[PDB]
Amino acid sequence: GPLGSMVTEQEVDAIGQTLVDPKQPLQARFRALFTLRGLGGPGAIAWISQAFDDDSALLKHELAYCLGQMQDARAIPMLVDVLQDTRQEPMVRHEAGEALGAIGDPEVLEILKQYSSDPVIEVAETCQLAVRRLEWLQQHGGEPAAGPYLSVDPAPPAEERDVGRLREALLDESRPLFERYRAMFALRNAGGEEAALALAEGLHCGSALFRHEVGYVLGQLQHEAAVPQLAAALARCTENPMVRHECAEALGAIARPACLAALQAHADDPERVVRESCEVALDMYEHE
Ligand SMILES: [Fe+3]
Ligand SMILES: [Fe+3]
Ligand SMILES: [O-]
Repeated sequence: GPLGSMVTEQEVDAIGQTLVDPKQPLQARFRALFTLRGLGGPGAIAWISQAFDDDSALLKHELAYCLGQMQDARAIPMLVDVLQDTRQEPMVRHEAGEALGAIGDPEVLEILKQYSSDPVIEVAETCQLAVRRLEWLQQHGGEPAAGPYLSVDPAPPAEERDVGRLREALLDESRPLFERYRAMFALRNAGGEEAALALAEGLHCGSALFRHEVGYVLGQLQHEAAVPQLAAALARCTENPMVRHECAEALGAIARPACLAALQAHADDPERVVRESCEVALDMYEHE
């Protein structure tokens, strides 16, 4: 019928009002956000965009992640404003850069090349990878064939199928970051213990951005073999908060007993992004 489309706009607005309200608990705001991500459309994009001046760097970066995954060019202007705003935390600017790559519209290429030399290393590296992803999409005629995960990833998976050979490529500090990412995604897609353990060695590698991506794909894979390395990374008080957050969230996704102790122990960390990631990860441990 003709009313479903009116009712849906009513529901987007109700949900958006929850997301933008700083008095709602984080978990309720995340539930709103991920619902808007799925619903899509211009109303949803506008509500998501409104929350970019929240105090939570965790929430703000998830806004950007969602805009990227939605692959709707209507988001580009806001994502550009976030990437260029030097008062935004590195992880929020990184997530906006990445999201510009995820949308796959090559109108953003000049801005991404510009921010490829940003003085914030996480931002620079993100944009370098985003440019490589856009150049790959141009060369291959569009997105890679659908893989086992529904996410829009920052690189397409490597062709190499041998887990050992993939591990070597992952851990080789002399290879360009995009090629290492391709190996990372091919390991995730291979799945299983050997791949989980190869990935987990990436938590002891050089770039912060790289180590957070390893955390993310270990949370996607949900293999318990990664737990001790994830927990160890989370426990590093000198580690980049972006990496600690991603490892907390991965622990929440895996949801085994050894994950609980780690997440509980850092629920009161001094780093807000770490506390908040544990808060959401502990809820996930709940529902699993
Ligand atoms: Fe990120
Ligand atoms: Fe993140
Ligand atoms: O992130």
